[PDB]
Amino acid sequence: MNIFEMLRIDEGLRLKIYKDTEGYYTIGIGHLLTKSPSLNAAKSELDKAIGRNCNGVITKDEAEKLFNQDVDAAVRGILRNAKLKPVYDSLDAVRRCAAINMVFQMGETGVAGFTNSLRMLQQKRWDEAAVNLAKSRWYNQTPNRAKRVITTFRTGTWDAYK
Ligand SMILES: Cc1ccc(I)cc1
Ligand SMILES: [Cl-]
Repeated sequence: MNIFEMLRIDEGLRLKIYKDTEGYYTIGIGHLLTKSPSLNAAKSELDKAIGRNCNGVITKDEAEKLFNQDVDAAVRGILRNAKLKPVYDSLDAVRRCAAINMVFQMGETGVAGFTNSLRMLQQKRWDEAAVNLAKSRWYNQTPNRAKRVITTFRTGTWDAYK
């Protein structure tokens, strides 16, 4: 298992524009296009991202390239953030994947509310961090996804994905 296989399981693959769990236009392996309600705005964002007139549909190769770009961007966001980088650097490789997963889903701003969880993770208080992470809108809105990610933080294993 690696970060790409983990996120592919959590996000799935769709080659036509779809709506995510919050109702936002998305394509590929969880690539957010826009938070605007306008399908035309989403199609414009798609064409700009891919570099051709897609009319709302992409190829599997295109989805996989967007996905590589999005994972790279999540990692770079962690490394440039003075609050996230020291926590990330303290984690083992499996728990680092759980961190990337959360940033991929919620972005740097979405993780800003997890300040107490970050401190517990840096101190390697895994059970306490797991409870704190579950006290969140994230866990209440996408509980199965959150349970897999939290279990990965708690155990440092891939058991929730196997
Ligand atoms: C919630 C969370 C976000 C970033 C890191 I690094 C660890 C935990
Ligand atoms: Cl879920």
